[PDB]
Amino acid sequence: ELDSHPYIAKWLDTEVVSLRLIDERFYHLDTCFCPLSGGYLLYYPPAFDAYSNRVIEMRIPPEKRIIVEELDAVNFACNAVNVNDIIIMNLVSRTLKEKLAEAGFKVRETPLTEFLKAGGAAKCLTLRVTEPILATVSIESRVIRMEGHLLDAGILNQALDLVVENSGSFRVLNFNLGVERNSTSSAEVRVSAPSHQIMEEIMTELIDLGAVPPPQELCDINTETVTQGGVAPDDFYVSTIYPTEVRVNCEWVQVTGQRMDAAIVVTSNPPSARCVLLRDLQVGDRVMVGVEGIRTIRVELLVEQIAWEMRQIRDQGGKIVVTAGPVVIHTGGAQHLSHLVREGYVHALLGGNAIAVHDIEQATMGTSHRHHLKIINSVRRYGGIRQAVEAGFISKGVMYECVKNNIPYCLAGSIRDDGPLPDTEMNLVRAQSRYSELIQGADMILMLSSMLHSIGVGNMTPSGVKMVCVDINPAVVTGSVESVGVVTDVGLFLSLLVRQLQQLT
Amino acid sequence: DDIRILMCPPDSSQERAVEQWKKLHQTIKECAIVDLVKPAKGWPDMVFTANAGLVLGENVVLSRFYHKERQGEEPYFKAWFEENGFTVYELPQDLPFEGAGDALFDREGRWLWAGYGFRSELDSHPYIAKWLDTEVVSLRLIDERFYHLDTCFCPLSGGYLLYYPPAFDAYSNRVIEMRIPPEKRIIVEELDAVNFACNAVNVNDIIIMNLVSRTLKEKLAEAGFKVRETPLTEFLKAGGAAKCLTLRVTEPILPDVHATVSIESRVIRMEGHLLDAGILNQALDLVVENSGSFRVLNFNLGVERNSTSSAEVRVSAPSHQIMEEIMTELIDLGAVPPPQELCDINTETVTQGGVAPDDFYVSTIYPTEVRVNCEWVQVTGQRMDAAIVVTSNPPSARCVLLRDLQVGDRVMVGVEGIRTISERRVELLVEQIAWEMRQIRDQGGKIVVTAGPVVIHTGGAQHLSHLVREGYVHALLGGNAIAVHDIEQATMGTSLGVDMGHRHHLKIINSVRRYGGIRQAVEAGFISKGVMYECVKNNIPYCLAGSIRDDGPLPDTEMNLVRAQSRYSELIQGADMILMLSSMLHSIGVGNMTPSGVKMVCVDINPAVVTKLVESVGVVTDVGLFLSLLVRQLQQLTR
Amino acid sequence: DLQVGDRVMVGVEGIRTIKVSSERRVELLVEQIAWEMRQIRDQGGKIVVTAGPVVIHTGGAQHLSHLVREGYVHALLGGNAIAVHDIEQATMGTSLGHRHHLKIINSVRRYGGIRQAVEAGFISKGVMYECVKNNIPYCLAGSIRDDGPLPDTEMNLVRAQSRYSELIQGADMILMLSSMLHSIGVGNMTPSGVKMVCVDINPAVVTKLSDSVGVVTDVGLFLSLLVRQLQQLTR
Amino acid sequence: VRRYGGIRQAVEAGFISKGVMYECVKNNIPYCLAGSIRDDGPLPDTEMNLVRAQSRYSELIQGADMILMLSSMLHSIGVGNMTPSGVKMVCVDINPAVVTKLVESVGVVTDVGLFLSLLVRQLQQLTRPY
Repeated sequence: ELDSHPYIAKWLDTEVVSLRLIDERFYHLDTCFCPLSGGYLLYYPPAFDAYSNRVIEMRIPPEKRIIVEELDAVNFACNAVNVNDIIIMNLVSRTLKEKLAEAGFKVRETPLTEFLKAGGAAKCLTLRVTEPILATVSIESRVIRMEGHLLDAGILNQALDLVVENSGSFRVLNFNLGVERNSTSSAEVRVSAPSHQIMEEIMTELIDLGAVPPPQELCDINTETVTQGGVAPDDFYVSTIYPTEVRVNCEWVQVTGQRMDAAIVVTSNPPSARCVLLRDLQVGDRVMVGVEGIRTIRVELLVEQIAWEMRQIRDQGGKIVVTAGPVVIHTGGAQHLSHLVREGYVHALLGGNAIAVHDIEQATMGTSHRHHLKIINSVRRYGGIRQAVEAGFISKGVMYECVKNNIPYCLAGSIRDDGPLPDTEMNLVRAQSRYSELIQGADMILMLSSMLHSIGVGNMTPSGVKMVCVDINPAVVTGSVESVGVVTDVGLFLSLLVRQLQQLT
Repeated sequence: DDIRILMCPPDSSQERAVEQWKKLHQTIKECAIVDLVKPAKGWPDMVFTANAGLVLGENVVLSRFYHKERQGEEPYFKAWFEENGFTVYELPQDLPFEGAGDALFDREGRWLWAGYGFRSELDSHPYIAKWLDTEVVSLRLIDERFYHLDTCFCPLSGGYLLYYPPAFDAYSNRVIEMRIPPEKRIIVEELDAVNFACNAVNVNDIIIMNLVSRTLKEKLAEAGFKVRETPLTEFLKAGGAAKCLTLRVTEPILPDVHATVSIESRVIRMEGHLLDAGILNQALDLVVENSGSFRVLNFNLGVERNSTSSAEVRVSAPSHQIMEEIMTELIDLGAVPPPQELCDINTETVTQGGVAPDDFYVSTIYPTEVRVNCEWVQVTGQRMDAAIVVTSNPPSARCVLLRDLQVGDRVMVGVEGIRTISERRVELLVEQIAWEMRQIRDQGGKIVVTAGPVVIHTGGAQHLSHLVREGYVHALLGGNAIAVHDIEQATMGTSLGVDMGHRHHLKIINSVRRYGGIRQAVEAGFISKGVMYECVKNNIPYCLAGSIRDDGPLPDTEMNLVRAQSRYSELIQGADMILMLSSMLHSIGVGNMTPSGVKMVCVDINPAVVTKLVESVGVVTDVGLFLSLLVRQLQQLTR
Repeated sequence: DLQVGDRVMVGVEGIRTIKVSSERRVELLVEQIAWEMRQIRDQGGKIVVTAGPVVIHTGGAQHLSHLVREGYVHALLGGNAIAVHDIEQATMGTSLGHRHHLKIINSVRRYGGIRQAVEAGFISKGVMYECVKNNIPYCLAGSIRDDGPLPDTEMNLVRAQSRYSELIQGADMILMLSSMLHSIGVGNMTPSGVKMVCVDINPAVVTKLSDSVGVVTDVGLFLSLLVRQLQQLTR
Repeated sequence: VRRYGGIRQAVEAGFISKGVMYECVKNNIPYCLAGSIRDDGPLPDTEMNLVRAQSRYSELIQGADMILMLSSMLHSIGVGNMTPSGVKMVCVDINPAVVTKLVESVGVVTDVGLFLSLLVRQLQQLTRPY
């Protein structure tokens, strides 16, 4: 256990450098690790996680590192007994012996295979009692509390799994149980991490879904000002989707314009804080740093539930935006999506070049390297689709129904785009700006089969919104709490949805 | 001896709301006496009087709201009840019940339907039953749209039941169907259901409801009901309709009726790593998903860093056999009864050959002990999907297949007395599996391989043959197809009419039939190499199970599948690992025959087809690639 | 089956032969298949259906039951699993944890078979119920995975193959509700000229030749569409 | 990487010591990063104007004899739309429907990392008689 390492140092007045073992075959340090004299280290890197390997490499120069191949490692080559000039080990590779001889060590091999059949080689059979004397600990310790139904949800298990997988340790204090489901039972846990940076990293993921510091230990937040334009301080806090409050001047400030993968900029005289993209960051902006002071907070039945939710939100609830791809057209879904636009179920459209050319082809030429260039060229002639709708060339379809009922749409470009329609942006910074604009204030977003595209749109969306993602593969099914995904054909989903919303309101 | 109904007036939208309440007020005024209660400012949802409580005769059970938003109405309603001579009963502050919205009497008065699942508690149904002295039939609501019983359930006079089955789980539907005959069921279609058609008031033959489909109204009229529609959409905006806006105070009394409850309550204890693994959470989810309820009594933690935790849970279930199912599912995860409640196991004698008494316990994969004659007896021959037969004179307990049950055997019954004691970077799983196989091979342990024709099609014949040579295969379970494909690739250098209904298949099969089996065909130098060759040469027991697809079977292929299942269980015994390289059907059967202690390696290229109840490891790759990597890694333990 | 002294043709001399989709396209294929089925039913034509438990898992029990009821199914080829799951859905309204399976099997074993359990009022609905009621020949081939089995499932597979070949004889169409093992075995038993309808949600539609038609949808959804379209050549 | 102002600068400073981009900068191999609506942050190198990116793609594709397409479905169709017929197209993926590109083009249905490992091994067995 990591929590044993502070004891060791305290009892021995020594420094303890912690390494996390990840390989079940080498559960003992002396089965994959052998410090040698002359600054040489014989070890098997795959037995340690990325952080521990980084520590080892930071401490040992490349001229001093002896990596073993997998064959040696599985033969317990590192389980070797070392006298200042002698290294005693089991049978090892000839190439390993040559590298070992390159250092001032002379290899003496002896068979211990019978013990290797029980987990130990030569080093396991010894304990060095004369260790030389030629107290420090890297571990960081904290107790945190989480207020939620820890039993009626996987809150503790997901938290502790996060801790361990991020190369930390934990200890659950006494569980305080409530009288009833209304009295939430909550507990505080000790969280340890070998590095300051790893403690910080654990805390960010841990800070998500509550995990507040004890009431007495911290009500401040740290910030650093932006010195380079379009850059951020190295330790800038990375924002998540979930709603966040930050403690500025001992007061809680809600962050405006919440988006994931952004920086949090705080102003003092106007005490608010806002999310800002790295590229949009201006010089002299104060970006939050560290983790201190932040706090958070079925065949067809699924279609029935989504339809009920759509009826709910349609009654003057909030903007509904639909992200569409050409798969919507390929599967016979043009008319149903158009009907959704007509009946006021679609308040904005996010798509691309392909879906527009395919919809307009289905409307103009039927047919329930191709003709598209003829269609694309025709649309280029009018200078855009809206103009093409005002003329008698496009009378029906998804784009037609969006233009007539005046639904805002944005066609983001892609490297795959065939000579683009005039409406397609093709400058992707402008496209992201318009995308975030059109997403504003939405309560539900229909995501119709564009995994790269839908994930890109979702990352732009705040946490509170409920999302439906449809594809025939479980690949384009990302998720989050509010949002459920469908494994049907997007055209079938649209047909069922239009039917269920029909005669209902 | 009359009909009395309590209502409450609502003191852009709101104008229509007032009018609609008045419209409803008079309609019920035409059929019954309408008592009013004074509204309160700050409690607008007080108009839904059905949630005030539940009245039978002179006793009223005041409602205990689940959420805080409507709890403030509880006192004022209580006041009304006390002012009119009712004996008010209150539930524990922890025990929610939302009144006549979740408890509807059968119109004849035989029993009370009561819902649980969202806002009302199962553990409250005994309280209601005792306090009103009536029978309570428990139904679990599963649809969040209908979180109240009176939005999907409407008992009508004449023995009729107007309800929406999709709002109930399978058990509740079974109960409803058991009690109400099909001629008396008026199923509601979904469109009506979402418009609260079941939120209807029925006096004698009159049914007062909001606006519904013509088809539902005609279906109602055929049964003899006269529908009176009134607009209530404003209240529909608040999840209320005609039934919600009323509370019937004069309910019929059948003096022959007393309190009755099907609910069973039990306490269980769970010791162990309930914090990390999340076993306690899995237990509670198991309870709820099987239509039960719980209250965690004691969570006692052992030593506070990483020691074992122990806990007490009260488990309630609406049916005895729902308790049985819940208890089996819990017992698979420890869950012993409290030490003072420990009973022994009950048995029943076998009257029909190869048939068991219905209440017999179904065995699982996990090793079990049963308490026979006040002693813990370890169960022998552990297999899932079997019966446990106990002997009295010596202390034994064994798992036996249903067909093997002999007359006069004592088979366990009930639940009392039982305890349970495409992806890449595959090479990491291959390293772990190779090391574990080396461990099991060095010490004296059986490794069994179940193979299918995919082994040959993907180029794995030679590697599996090497595995057989180096003593890694102690039994082989396969079928006709893999044997004919292996021998075809060995003889003609091609399986499935291509490089390893073609004619090579039949020619190979025909030759092997000429020799009378594969062993003879090996002795006459006809099969010189392959998986079957190495099995015969190094004398590894194999069993080729038949299939309905089998082409003119090889003499070795067992076409009697009871014999094949017996032989499969024989070869599987004492195994430490099972390498499963085949289709599911073969692998699922071999798994159904193996106990939990055995290590399972399941390899297949379908990502969804790698599903096995960690003790089992699954890989989603090409089986030939897995075999090549495994052979290489196992050599690195010899080279 | 070769008996001693039989003269078997040899060589090549003297022998001659007179011989996942979108729901939009699925409904067109279903229209074509439904029309062919109506044509074959309106004459004295035989339709044989091979079913697997997937029919039950996807909510297709009711639709297959309707097809058997309305005379579209003249023989049923299946196994232990499909029968136990059909009977479980009929009795308890669910299917597939494992416990409910054995109790059903035990119950059926107590009656000694599906027919006994039908006349004794234990099975009131389902595919097996409609087969027993409407006198449809069925054969349940055994598998090594079989629990129980049910008294009806033939655990000796030479006997089962014989019964399969018997039920296949007069066929004009074979509805394959894909059990890959079952579908390949029944296909190897069927001659040419017969129309093969193979339905699966997998690209397991490796169906050799048209002589037929394969569909890549949900088998329950396929059955729903087929029953809907067939109830339009009945109005 | 934005602070260093680009991938080349971050390599020349010593923040990027290994990798595909490191080897591309070191051996002076031209690369082009087309932008996407999903981009969480543009590397200074990522071209966010897709007409310029398409022009640069056609430039870098010119005179090519083979195109190894490694698990960019969106990119693979566009680059193929840019490529003439004479070039051999190697398209590798597990989907396997995105392997349907149409003897002058080869499609492979596997995991791209395994494909690369096997390719390096075979190219060793071909260019390492030493």
